[PDB]
Amino acid sequence: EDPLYCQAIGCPTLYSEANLAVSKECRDQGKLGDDFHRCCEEQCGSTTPASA
Repeated sequence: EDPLYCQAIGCPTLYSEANLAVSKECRDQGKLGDDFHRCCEEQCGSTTPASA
């Protein structure tokens, strides 16, 4: 009916090709609750290379 995908501040916009890959990972985890924010900010888009 209505596909639930991410639309966060930095991360790719809702109807972009890169969004389907990152938003589908967060949609599969859980269902409807907390996940989406911490999974769309943790898996956002362009990650910076840094070994902590």
